[PDB]
This record gives sequence, structure tokens and C-alpha cells, in this order.
Amino acid sequence: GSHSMRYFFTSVSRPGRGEPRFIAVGYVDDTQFVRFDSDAASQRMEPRAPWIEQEGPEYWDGETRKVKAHSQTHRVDLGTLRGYYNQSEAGSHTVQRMYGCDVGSDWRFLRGYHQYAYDGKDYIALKEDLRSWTAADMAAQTTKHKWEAAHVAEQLRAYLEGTCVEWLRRYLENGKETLQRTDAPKTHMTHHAVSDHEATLRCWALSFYPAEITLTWQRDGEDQTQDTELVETRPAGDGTFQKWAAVVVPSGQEQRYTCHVQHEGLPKPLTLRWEP
Amino acid sequence: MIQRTPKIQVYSRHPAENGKSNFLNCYVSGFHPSDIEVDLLKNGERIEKVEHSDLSFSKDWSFYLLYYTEFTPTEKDEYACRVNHVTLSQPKIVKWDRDM
Amino acid sequence: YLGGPDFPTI
Repeated sequence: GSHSMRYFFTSVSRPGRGEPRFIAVGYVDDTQFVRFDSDAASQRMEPRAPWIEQEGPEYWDGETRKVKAHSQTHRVDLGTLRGYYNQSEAGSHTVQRMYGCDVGSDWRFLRGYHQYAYDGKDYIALKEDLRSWTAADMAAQTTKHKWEAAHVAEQLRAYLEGTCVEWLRRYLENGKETLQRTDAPKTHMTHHAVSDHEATLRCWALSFYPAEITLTWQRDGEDQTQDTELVETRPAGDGTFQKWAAVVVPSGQEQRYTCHVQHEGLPKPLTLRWEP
Repeated sequence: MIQRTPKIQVYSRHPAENGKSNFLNCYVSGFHPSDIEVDLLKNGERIEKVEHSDLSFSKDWSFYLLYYTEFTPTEKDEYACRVNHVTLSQPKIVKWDRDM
Repeated sequence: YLGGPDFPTI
């Protein structure tokens, strides 16, 4: 299947005292592999997956230098943005940045992205061609003109089409035992009688990876959304994910209903039915 | 700007069985800004030693965090997650239900 | 592997 490498950065200003809180995380697919937190003691980029621990000191030093540089740029940006938006020095504000690359099943470049937000709203983002920018408002439009004059998209494009892909492939190979493993959902259904006349069937999907999944209910072979509830996919904490979907049915008619589970780890979708 | 209130799920890592060690999770998501207070509670009292994931965010820029601790469920003990955020005028408590 | 070493400011 396809894969991605993505970095997420958050900086939150601290008007009362000191520097912004800065947190950076890096992911391959749904697996976190590095972190930086400006409040942690190490002041280093830190491994979060075993397969990254084999990189050598040259790697960690470079990632630490780069991540600190990113934090400094976000600190500057917080100041500049506070002035662009005519805001007080009293309030805390947030900059978020995400960038990375996707590869196809062939492990060749599919798409790149680089997006920036201020106070939780789009500010500026690279277009899919990696040559042009989308500015959300007139402040970001001044940024776009600056960045176009400085040819920043060309430098980012070189990273996103080239370096990013090369390193993603290295990590996929080095972390093969997990990163190339698909953990199909472990499924079951539970039954709960609300009254003598209606019952809730809950379809569980447990311990799966990657996080993408679809759970559908059908009645007599037709999709049913009324009388259903679907929770947001959630982390188990061990690197896998969980989800459930439930339907309310007339007691005695449970066997009409089927739960359909689609996931990359399943050669064909699973169908569950209460006749337990 | 936009303030978005946290969604909250409280659940075990593994199917719960009385006397068997497990992990209690409180997953908070969909919130902005990122500052948030989260406690896990046993019979109303705060659990010490709770850990959390590194801050990250979703496609719509909202944040998410997992808070968790080892625990050993029993028939009697009750567990919950308590959350405060700038969007909440009081902390929000969500009780653990082993079937959700 | 992060981008860098330069990322201009806004």
C-alpha cells in the first residue's frame, strides 16, 4: 500500500514569561517515530520507535539542529503574526505546521504538502504542484508574495519529491517488521437488551493497524445509518487502534443485521452477524 | 479566534476482566487551543503517575492527546476521566464503561 | 528526516 512521512509542529506563545512551548512529532504512516519538546530536559530530538534508534549520532545531531531551527522560525512568526493581525501582547497564540510526502505502493513519489495555520485556521499552504501557494487572507497574501520572490517553493519541492521520499523508504526498510505489517482488526459483536423489545448490537474492531477502517451496518443487505452510532477511531496505546459501531434493533430480529468491516489488513471485507 | 471543545473517550486497552492488569485510556481530541488539563480518577480520586502522548493534530488543525495509566479493574471500583479546557466552565467528567 | 536547514519566516 501507500505510505507517508509527516512532521507536525506546534508552537504556543507564552506572554507571561519566556519562549513559546514547541512540540514537534514525526510519523511514518500511523507510527510516531521522533519527538522534540522544548520543555523536556534533553533539548534533543528523541526516538519514539525502535527502528529509529539505530541511526547514528550524526543523524540525531542533525535532526536536533534542524528541529531547533524550526522552533526559532515559529517564534519569529508568532511575533510577526501578532502584528499582522493587530493583536495585543497579552494573549497566547498558536502556530501549527505540517509537511511531508506520500509514496504509492511502488514506494515512488505520489504527493507532497506543506501547510501552516495561525490560531487553528489556515494561513498559507503549498499547492499540489509544489510550485505555488494558497494564502487564506491578505496577511498570508503578503507572505505568499515574499515567498514567491525568494523561490521558497523550489527548495521545498526538492525536499518533498527527493529527500523526503528517500528517507521514508529507508525507514520503511529499517522498520519493516512493523511498518510493513498490517494488523487486521480483531472483531466481535456484543448484545445489550435495553428493554424487552429493543436491543443494541455493537460491532467491535480491535488492535488494528493502520488506523483507516470502515464499519458499516446493513439490514437485510442494505446499508443502515438510522438507529446507529459510530465512535471515532481511537488509539489503544500500544500502536494499534480501536473502533466500534452499534445499531438498535427490535428484539428477535438481530439476525437481519450485518456488520461489515473493511481494512487494508483484510483480503476481503468481514461480515459479522448475531447468531453468536 | 475559534475555540473548539474536546471530545472525550474513556476505555481500556484490553477487554476488561476483574483482577487482570490493563491500561485505562482517556482520549481527548478535536480541541483548540492545545492547553488542556486531564486527570484519570479512581473512585473520584486523582490517579498519580498518568502518562500522555506527544501533542499532535488532525487535518482540521484540532489537537489530540491520549492519557493513560496501568490499572487493575474490579467489580466495585469506578474509573473516570476529568477534563478542563478554556471551552468548559466546569471540568467535565466522563465515567468509564467497560462495554464502550 | 526533517527539512531544512533553512525555512523562511512568514
